[PDB]
Amino acid sequence: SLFELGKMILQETGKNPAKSYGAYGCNCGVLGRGKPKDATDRCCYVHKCCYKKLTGCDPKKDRYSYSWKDKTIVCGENNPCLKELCECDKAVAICLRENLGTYNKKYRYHLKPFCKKADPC
Amino acid sequence: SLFELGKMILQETGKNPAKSYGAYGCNCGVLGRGKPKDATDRCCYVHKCCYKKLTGCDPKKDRYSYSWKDKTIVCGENNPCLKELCECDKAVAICLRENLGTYNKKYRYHLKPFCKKADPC
Ligand SMILES: *CC(=O)c1ccc(Br)cc1
Ligand SMILES: *CC(=O)c1ccc(Br)cc1
Repeated sequence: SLFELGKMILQETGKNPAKSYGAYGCNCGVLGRGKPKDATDRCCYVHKCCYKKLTGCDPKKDRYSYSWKDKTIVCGENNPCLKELCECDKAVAICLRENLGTYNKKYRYHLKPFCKKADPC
Repeated sequence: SLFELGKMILQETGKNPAKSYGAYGCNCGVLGRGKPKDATDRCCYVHKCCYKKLTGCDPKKDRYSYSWKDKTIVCGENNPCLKELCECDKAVAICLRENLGTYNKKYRYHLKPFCKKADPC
């Protein structure tokens, strides 16, 4: 769920997830995708594409188990959808961390209506 | 959709919707409801309760027509769900404006996991 995702983002990036990523660029936050503004945004694009594989679980609402081991996100439960979900979330958290170097506050509450239409995943 | 909702919030409050309300308190923003932190939050609680009446339209994704007339949000189309949706959104925008006086930045990215469970609507 968004709870695990936010926690993962906090764990990897050390940033308040909602503040830093709740509305960033064309892909981080609500609704769907848009042409990415930058690498951080592209993380979120990839992450929304990743969500497309999920069957039977709701990426926003459904909790799943993961733990922090050796300062790594370690997805737990074998429930195929929840595990895929967990891995999507882990990946975006890692990706956002990796791209902190180009994080741009100007995209924080980027006007999503002006985003260019996303390519198919 | 969130586009119309955000626009309404901007029109009424003059605030960047994502920044001011995208994650505020226990009810403004993602997921569901929680015991409101304050009046602004309660607007959002009421607004998520309002969404519960919607059948056949997606409150996040579905566009609808409204206009700004006499500095009032005026919901257009007769499609029953979309009109209800529009009115829910109009109401929360008005409500958020009305409660700007107690808007508290401390709730902006309130830790939603610690929210108390919402009462039934
Ligand atoms: C999936 C992803 O990276 C994302 C980021 C922010 C919000 Br909000 C929702 C989803
Ligand atoms: C419904 C409502 O007031 C609300 C506010 C912020 C976000 Br984000 C979603 C919905």
